[PDB]
Amino acid sequence: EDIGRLQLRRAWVNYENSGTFDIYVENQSSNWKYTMAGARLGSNTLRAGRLNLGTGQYRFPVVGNAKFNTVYILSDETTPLNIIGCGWEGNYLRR
Amino acid sequence: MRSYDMNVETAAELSAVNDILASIGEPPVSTLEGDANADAANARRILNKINRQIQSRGWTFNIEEGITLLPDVYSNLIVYSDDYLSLMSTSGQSIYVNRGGYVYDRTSQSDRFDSGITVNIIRLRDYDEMPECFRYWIVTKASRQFNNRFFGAPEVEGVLQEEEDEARRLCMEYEMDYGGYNMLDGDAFTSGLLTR
Amino acid sequence: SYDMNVETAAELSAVNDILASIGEPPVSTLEGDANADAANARRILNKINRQIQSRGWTFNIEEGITLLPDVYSNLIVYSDDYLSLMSTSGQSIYVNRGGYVYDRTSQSDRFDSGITVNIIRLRDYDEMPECFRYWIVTKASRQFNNRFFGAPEVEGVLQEEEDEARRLCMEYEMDYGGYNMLDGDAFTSGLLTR
Amino acid sequence: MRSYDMNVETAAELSAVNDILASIGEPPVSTLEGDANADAANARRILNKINRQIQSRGWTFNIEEGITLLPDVYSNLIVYSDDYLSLMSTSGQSIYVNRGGYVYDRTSQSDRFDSGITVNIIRLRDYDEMPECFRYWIVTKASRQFNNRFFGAPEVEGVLQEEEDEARRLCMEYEMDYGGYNMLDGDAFTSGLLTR
Amino acid sequence: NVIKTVLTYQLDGSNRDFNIPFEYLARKFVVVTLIGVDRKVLTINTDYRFATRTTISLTKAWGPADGYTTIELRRVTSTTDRLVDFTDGSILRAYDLNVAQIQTMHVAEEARDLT
Amino acid sequence: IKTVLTYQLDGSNRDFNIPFEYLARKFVVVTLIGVDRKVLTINTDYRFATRTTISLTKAWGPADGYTTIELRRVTSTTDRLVDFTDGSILRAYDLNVAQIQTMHVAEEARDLT
Amino acid sequence: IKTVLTYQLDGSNRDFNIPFEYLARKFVVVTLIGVDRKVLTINTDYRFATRTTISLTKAWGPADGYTTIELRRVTSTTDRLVDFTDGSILRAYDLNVAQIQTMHVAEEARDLT
Amino acid sequence: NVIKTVLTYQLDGSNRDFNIPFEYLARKFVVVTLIGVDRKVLTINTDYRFATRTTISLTKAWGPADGYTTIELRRVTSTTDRLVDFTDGSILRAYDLNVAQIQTMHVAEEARDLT
Repeated sequence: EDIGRLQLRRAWVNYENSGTFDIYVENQSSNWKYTMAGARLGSNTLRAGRLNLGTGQYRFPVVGNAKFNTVYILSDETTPLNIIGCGWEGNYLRR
Repeated sequence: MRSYDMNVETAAELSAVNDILASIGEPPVSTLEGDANADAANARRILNKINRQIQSRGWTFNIEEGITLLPDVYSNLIVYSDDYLSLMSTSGQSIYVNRGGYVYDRTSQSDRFDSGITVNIIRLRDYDEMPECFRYWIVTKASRQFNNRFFGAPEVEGVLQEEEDEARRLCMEYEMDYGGYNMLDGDAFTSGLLTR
Repeated sequence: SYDMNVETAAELSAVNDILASIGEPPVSTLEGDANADAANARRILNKINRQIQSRGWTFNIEEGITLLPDVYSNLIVYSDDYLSLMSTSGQSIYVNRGGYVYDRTSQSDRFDSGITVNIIRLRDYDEMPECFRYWIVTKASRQFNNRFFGAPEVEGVLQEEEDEARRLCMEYEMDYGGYNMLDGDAFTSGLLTR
Repeated sequence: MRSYDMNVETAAELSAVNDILASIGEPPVSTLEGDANADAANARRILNKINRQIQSRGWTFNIEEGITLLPDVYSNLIVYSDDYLSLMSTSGQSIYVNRGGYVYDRTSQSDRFDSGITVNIIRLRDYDEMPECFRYWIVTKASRQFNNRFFGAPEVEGVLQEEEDEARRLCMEYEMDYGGYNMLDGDAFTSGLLTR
Repeated sequence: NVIKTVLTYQLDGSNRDFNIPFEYLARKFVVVTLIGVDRKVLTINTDYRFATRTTISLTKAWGPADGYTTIELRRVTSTTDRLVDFTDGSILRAYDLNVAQIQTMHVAEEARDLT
Repeated sequence: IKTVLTYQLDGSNRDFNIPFEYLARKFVVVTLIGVDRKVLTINTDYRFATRTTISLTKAWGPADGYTTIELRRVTSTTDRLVDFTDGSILRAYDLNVAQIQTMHVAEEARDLT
Repeated sequence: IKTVLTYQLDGSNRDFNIPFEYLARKFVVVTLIGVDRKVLTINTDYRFATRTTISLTKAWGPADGYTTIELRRVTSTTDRLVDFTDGSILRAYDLNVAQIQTMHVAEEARDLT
Repeated sequence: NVIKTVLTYQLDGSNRDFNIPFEYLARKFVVVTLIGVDRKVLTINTDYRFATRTTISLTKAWGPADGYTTIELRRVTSTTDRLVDFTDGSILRAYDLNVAQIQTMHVAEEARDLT
């Protein structure tokens, strides 16, 4: 649907048995990283000495024109990354 | 009028553009100069237009009382530039109008002036050089138009309408505090009556 | 051991309330890697804090403080810190022109011996009364979802909450001010003296 | 502000979290410490925020009349900690404000005090160490926000708004009962008039 | 310049309650002494009780009697003893990590303030 | 390597580099010396063209005796750059700057002795 | 036990025991006092007989005017025994030594005052 | 017929502020001189300032004193120096293009007015 302007509010990436990764969001002007490292403080699977990688959904704020901002994921930190989904939310008034 | 990119960037204008952009939902822009963002350029164009309009309405700090406009002695005619938002006489009836970009005396049918004139002028200022209370009204009006023109969302449109109405109320509240107008002694007519 | 009195950073906790206003998980820090919500929430929080302070409150307005020009230039600086300049009595004359204090009536931006004005000066998110600190957060929380991610039910409640928060900050100001129509005011006080 | 887990669990606080959790529909949690429940932690955050907010409004048991704040004799300046929700002078006009975390006399332009000051302070308390009538109002308000923020259900939201209005009504009813204010003899002005 | 950790209150007669502004990682870290004759450190059990996270209460009213003119209350943070210890089984809390830096930052306050 | 150091003005020099590494612009504190200990608003009086180099912006410090400038890093312990909150993802960034802050705070206290 | 302590030189006394705990050998610095401060290499100038005691190989002695031997632990703030990366486990041993390393730097500051 | 770039204002006593109608590419292009004895070109640093894009403020009160009857305000555009330069890495924008023609058009303005 080329007609209209879509203002996308956010996005999410589904990962399974995966470690760290950085989800770069680059609009025309600025850029953002949103690193996902660990389980999150206060979570059963965060406990020390444990391998720390697991299945979950990561939701990151991506805001812009839906046509000028590029979202690309990359990671180096020696840990498997299996992406089993992706999505986004937007407003999309047609004009 | 003047180009949007002509104006020098300041911290006040940078936040104003960020606020206008957020109305649609665009992320804030770090710097205004040297960017390819089309939305950021528009927000400055909308901001400058609303800045000029809100200044055009007569405000106490905006209106200059009895300032003297000096003509070129060789030319004998005063320049009525676009920077002059309003030109009115200090007395009741204003006699100065614009003909060909120069101040024209309609009652005298002559645009050649000697020794200068005393008038009330509203002169345009930047987005800076403006009262803080007025800065949020300019932004609130501008974001309303910016949302309307480019990404018209009814949900945010209704919220901005009451935000502007409150913004106007505060600005009037600022004007009354700034003016300090007295209906007994500050009044021109009533002051002469109170003499005893 | 729960005996501690350790307190968290107020600026991040205020931002977390803006993030948590929609249910987003809190962010552990502000400075560091760029984050959209952390950058948006922090900017709106500072914007609203400036907005609320500009309105003028009894603690906010500083009465009769003098501004001194530079000795050589004879110009006073109208800094971005100054949220308002007004004359002590009435019919405020000093205005901004070129970033310097300008006397519109006297048509001269050059002053000597200083001037006396009522200035509202910017303060941090801290150094504000608790009534106002809540109002800024709940105003920024409402502003946050209107612009970026719109939740209809969250907006409905936050509008009611903001009105309630605004009402409380007014009651703080009347309690703080303690204004008296009989003796406190300038006019009637002279009349009552007998 | 303090972290949610900083506070000691009490059977009073445990019940409040269960009430807040039940608003969405989550089952009650038996023990607050040693849990991985994210929702239980959030209920602590909402409870503490609402606790501080409702305490901030002036209540006769909350307000302490004419308590003395003592400065450090070496430093000569008083500390205006975040625990102090409100600082007001006992007389009509309040002259103490916060600058840099220290009490500041705006009328005197000095933050250095000697011999201490007498002021009215609202001081923060735990969720416990609160009137029981206020505990349900704190829960009911926190229940509304907790439902709103995480799982916003219109059906339960409407009921809680009615429940909160009744909760406020009872708390005011407690306030008048606790206060026992008399317009004839408890009144400052009218008491002097009744002398015969 | 201001000394946050160490601060003294003039007794000015019978003042039961005194405010402790500084943060403290343990109830044992705050130490209260009277000043005017000798540095007499007070016992936590009987001599003084807190009754509140932020203010203390002293049983007897020293005032100007016994030659004690002022009260001195300060925080001393035990270097050897660590409030938080990490074990493999235990879950990482925001509590546990925060106390790690906060304690060793409090010790740095004490060294800087005594200078 | 020392957080405490002093630069003599050595004529009207706008620029002075700071050797010590610092976390935030607020943490670095700079005072003009020569007649009396004068503290200056860093965000206003100086410009950071680079992180290390401060700018007097106008040959500040003239024959009035302000011929000495003091460079210090005072990292505030009360205001933590990172304080971990439950429900937030841990980050190697957050753990590193949390350690680097208290090391900066401890290092400043050690040099003050 | 003080992290900083100076021992009487006592003529030709080769060995000196230190009570303070130290994470690494490189942290401990031994200097010569009496005429000027002299820094000594870890391995050539002295040797660690055990963890607790240190023996000076060259027996500098009272000769040249040095009258006392000063032994202090300095923990480098820039050099960290454990550093945190986004991947990997967060072992409890690493988090503990990270705690005690920055604790040691603060402990050195308090003893100096 | 009208001379837009060059215009003179009678001092008529002490008047601080004078309005410049012509548009100028740079503040260095606007030149201010007093008339009545000699053409004394004013320095921008101290003798006269602006405080506004269209207004200039003069420090001392010339008026009829010192024999300077009027003030002369004209704009001279430097031919040799170009305000805008184009490079391959540079992005074309409205600012750079508009300056290119209009600076040249200002130079032709002065030549026509001086005739």
